[PDB]
Amino acid sequence: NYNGFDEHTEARIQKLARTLTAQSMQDPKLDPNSENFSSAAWVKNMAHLSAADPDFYKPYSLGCAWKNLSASGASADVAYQSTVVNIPYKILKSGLRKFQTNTFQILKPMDGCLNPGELLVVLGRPGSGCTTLLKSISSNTHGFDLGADTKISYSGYSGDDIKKHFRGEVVYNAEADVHLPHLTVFETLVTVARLKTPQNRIKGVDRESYANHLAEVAMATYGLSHTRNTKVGNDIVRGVSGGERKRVSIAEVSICGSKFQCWDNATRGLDSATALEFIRALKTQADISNTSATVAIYQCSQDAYDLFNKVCVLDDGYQIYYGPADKAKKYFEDMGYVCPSRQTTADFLTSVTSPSERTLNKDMLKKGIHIPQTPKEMNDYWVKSPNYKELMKEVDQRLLNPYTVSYMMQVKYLLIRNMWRLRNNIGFTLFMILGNCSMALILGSMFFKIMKKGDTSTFYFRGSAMFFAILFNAFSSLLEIFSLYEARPITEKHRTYSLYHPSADAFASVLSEIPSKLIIAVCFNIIFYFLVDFRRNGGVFFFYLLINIVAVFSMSHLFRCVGSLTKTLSEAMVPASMLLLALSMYTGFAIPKKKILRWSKWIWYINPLAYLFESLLINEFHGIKFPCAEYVPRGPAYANISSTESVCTVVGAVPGQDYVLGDDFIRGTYQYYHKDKWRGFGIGMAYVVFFFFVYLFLCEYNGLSKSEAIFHWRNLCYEVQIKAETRRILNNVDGWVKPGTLTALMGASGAGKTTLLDCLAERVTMGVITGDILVNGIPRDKSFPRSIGYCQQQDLHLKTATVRESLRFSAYLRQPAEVSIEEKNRYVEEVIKILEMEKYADAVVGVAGEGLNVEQRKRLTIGVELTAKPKLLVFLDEPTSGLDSQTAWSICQLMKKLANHGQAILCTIHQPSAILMQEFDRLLFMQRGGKTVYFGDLGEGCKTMIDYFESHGAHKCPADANPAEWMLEVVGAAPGSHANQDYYEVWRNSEEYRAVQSELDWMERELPHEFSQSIIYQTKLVSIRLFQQYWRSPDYLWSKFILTIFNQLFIGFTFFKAGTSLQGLQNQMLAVFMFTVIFNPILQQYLPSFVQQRDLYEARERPSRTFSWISFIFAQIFVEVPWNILAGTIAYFIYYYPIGFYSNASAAGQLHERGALFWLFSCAFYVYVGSMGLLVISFNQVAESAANLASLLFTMSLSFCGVMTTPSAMPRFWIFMYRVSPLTYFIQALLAVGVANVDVKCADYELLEFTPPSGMTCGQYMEPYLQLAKTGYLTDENATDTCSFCQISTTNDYLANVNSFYSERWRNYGIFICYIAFNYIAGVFFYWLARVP
Repeated sequence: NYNGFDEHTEARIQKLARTLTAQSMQDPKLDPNSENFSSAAWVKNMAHLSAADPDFYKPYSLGCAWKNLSASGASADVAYQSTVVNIPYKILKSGLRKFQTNTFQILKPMDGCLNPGELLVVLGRPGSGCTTLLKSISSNTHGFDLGADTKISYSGYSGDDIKKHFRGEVVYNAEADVHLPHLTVFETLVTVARLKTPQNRIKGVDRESYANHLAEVAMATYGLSHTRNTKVGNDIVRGVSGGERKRVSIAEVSICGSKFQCWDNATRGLDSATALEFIRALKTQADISNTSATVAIYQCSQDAYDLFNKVCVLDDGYQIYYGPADKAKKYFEDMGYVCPSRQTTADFLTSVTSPSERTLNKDMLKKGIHIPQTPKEMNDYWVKSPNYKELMKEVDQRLLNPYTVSYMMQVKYLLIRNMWRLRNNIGFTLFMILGNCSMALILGSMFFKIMKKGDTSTFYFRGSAMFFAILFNAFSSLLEIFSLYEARPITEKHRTYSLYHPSADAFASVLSEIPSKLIIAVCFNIIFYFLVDFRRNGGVFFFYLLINIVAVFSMSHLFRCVGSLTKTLSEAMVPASMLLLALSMYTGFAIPKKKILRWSKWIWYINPLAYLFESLLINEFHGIKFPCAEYVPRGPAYANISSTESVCTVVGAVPGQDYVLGDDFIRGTYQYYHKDKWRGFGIGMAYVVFFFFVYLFLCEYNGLSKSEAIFHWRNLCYEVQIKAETRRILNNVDGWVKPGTLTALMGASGAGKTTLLDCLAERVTMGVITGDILVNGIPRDKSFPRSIGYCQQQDLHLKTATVRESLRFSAYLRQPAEVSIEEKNRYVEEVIKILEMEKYADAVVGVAGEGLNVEQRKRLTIGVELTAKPKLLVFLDEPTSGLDSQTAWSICQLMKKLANHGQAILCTIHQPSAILMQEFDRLLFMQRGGKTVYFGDLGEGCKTMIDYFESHGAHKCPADANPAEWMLEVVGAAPGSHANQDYYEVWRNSEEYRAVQSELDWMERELPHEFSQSIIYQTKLVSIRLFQQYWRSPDYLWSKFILTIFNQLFIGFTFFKAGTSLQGLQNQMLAVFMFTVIFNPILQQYLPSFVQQRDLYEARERPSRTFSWISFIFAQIFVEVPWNILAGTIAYFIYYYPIGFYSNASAAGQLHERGALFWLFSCAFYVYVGSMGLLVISFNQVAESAANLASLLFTMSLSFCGVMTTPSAMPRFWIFMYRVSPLTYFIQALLAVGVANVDVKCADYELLEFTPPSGMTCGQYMEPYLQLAKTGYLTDENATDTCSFCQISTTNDYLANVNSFYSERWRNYGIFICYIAFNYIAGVFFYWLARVP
């Protein structure tokens, strides 16, 4: 723990400075190695060194003065929920409003002044203008505006000045938690130290040594020298604890040299012991570096108050007082109020602003002197006060009169920072490397057999292999986007400091990743190029590798620009998906350049992958001769042939050749001419450089039912095994609760405050409880956990349901079944009134940022347990934890009211202020380890407990000390307590224990279907809720529908009426191939909803018995399907017709059946997508691991689909996979239903031509072949000089080669339905095994 620059820090700093001086070897008030050295002088001299550079105007120290400060904000107009149907009109009205006044006053006129070195604390209730004031005085005026009369002067330099020249000397920190988790503390501080050394004014020590020493000192001063090698961490990453983490921010901003500061919500979620240390460290900064700071805090302990110089009290956006810290209480007592005996000064100052907690001075009322009682009157009285007449003088007397290190080093140090990040989180990088190695080794094998021959039968596979290689190279980098969004908040923080250019951060992010790219592009490419058996020449292999490197760089730098514009990955999934489809579809292989329609050619002319693939193929085919495989006239009857009487079944063939010159094949099919070898590299570099610079530019510039059971427990014991076998956490605890009483349960950092609720509430999961808990003198049973409420300490609700819906849902599912839905509603009205929330019953629960504020959410969570008509206790857990004083008192009053009505309550409590304590009728206090110390009436003013403890030997209590902490100091439980005896034994022997035991003995003479609803009703209600939750989530549904209506329509139109030529049939097959790649975006969009609702269920709904898991999972299934079916129907309508399938359907006369079945497949595919996305998340904690697994399975299924490589060419092993994947059946059925039963039309360049033998027509020459094989047609039969031949007479002969059939469409449909069903069933089973206890 920390003591505020005690002798230890001085010793450590002297040691470090001695080390610095010794290492430098190549007045005595300053020298490490002399006598009477003083650390403060040394640290202050380093500070001045950092500040007073000869050629910098940076001021020595900044105060602040402000008179008539006035802030107003945009009007709070009415709002409404953004249902899926409302978001269009809402978008329209908002856009019109922005394209083409109404305001409100937030801060009424204020004055003030703050001097170098002082500390200012801005007190006030929530929503009283604290944040607005803090932002105003630091010139961060965004979201509002300052009135014209305002005037601010930072000790000489107007507000506009520091915006132009000294930003960095004025800081604002809404929160001190933003830190990059995976570095160590030293690695977090030393980089900032390096960035800030005045590089031109150090002598006799190298740059790095001075930076290391400055970081070491900056750790030592703020008591962090024991976390030198721990990760800073976050909520989910283990590291330094909360207080230490918040002190890291002060150390960082100390090195950064900010002279003025502001901290808005500084001490969130810090106990009284840690907030004090944080404030003390801030005081040390103000003491040493001569800064000045202002902190706005809630629950300011008296100890933390004594350190502050000045206090600013706010109310309803006014100013009540602003003067020295210790004179505030006297001024407020002279005002007319009286501070109760035990109330702390800060709580007193805050409470006076709340009508209910005040205590007027009766003497003044009796004599008839006006006492202000509303904030306006208080402001008037203050303005009339002499304190203001002094403050105006102290104001007027002040109001009457770029990056340290050059750009290259800003890049260098950030690059090293990124390398450290990688080294501390190396598992993420090895995942990528191993994944790409595995993908290469797998998808290479798939080609391993066919390629060996090298004949003209592998041309299509030589195309597909390049397709896979170029895609899996280009898109292997996108995993780096996560580390961009992770590091954006920290870069935004460091921008506020004049620390480094954002361009520098981006430039370092580009470079730091290069090693991973040039490891993957070597391993993957070597493996793949070896396996697929391309040309062995090294002089072409190196060019292939170069082209892949350029492709990966190009796409990496394009998607960095895409990820820069959008706020978060959730935003980027849609536009990134659309751009990915555009770039991967127009690569020049799915649709060859010859067949691209006019309206989309330009897309091919601006696609870098198109040119790179062109270069790859020109390289791979140019100037190499492939021997033939099969000539078009075949069979024994053709045993005699002249060279000119035969040709190859391939595009570029020439009659009389023993081979085909690959140059001619690429010319014939794709129109790539060998003179275009380097165009691809040239354009690739242009795109890389251009999009890199665009990336940099963008980053630079952008009534209640009574209780009836006297619940009591005796001899209760608790034991666990995890840390050690058979150790005891509750040791013979005993007590009771009587209806109509409010009992509290306090304990130290030791005793199980919580564990004694969970053992009682039957909510523990492990261990053994000994002894008996009794209800009416007989043990609890299976029915118990439905008769007790339990208000979690947290507040977690479905963010789309409104308060009345949240209440009524639980009312329905928890209350007994025999009450009609009419009565439960009047009971919900009872509950709404008794909690006094009738004004906002119809608000949206939302999240903390935009919705119900914390007090309202805690009122709600209590509401949800009353509405279940529990008959036994209503347990709570630390209801006041996290709440400021005023809302804590409000909740305490609510609990007292519920207790008065007749509802028993047993509530844990943590650090309650002295005023709250009186409200709890009883108490149960426990020591380190579950030993009970006290159990009895708390008495009036806590006298009864103080009497007991003082009677048995405890040191007396001060007349104004807080009892709730006094007793914590009486017996252990406090740092350095040293209790004078064991208070467990005194209780064991006391009279009170005898009375309690006698009562329980008399208590044992007092004695004289695990889910309320069925499964069907639970599923009905939960499904209705989940429907309301998809609805009211416009983002999900619309980013689903527009994504589909683009991807499908784009794919449909690019192949608009592809025809029925051989290339046409291949293009239609690929079109059915790109129909499916929409799997991943839709699955990833769907996943978060399930995660949200499952997290709510397993946390709150499961233990409380609200509904059974079966009903939850069936709600998921029964709701996700009706949306996917609609999406599939839309996709069918926009996809089936443009590409021309219906025209094929009419010819065969089967339009109705071939349309209905196609629609059924377009529905089944989306239902399958939903089911697969449910299965993969059934057994995963996180959405991202589920997305990873789903993408991997989809890639594996799609690669072996029999379309990228036909199953004949597949190696022997992988045949099994080609049979078990579902997409093979899907493609076989859909393509067949598309293009079956129609005649083929070979084009002008497809047709094979040659000469017939002399003295016979073409028909007679060819006819025997047209019997040895049973398909093909001749454009002419009476020709004599030459003929033209087309191997395929009907598409039903092409499909058979693709291994699809039109007679097997319904069977494939049946198998696909079977796969959907299996996915759902296995999802349910894996949920039952991986999550249900």
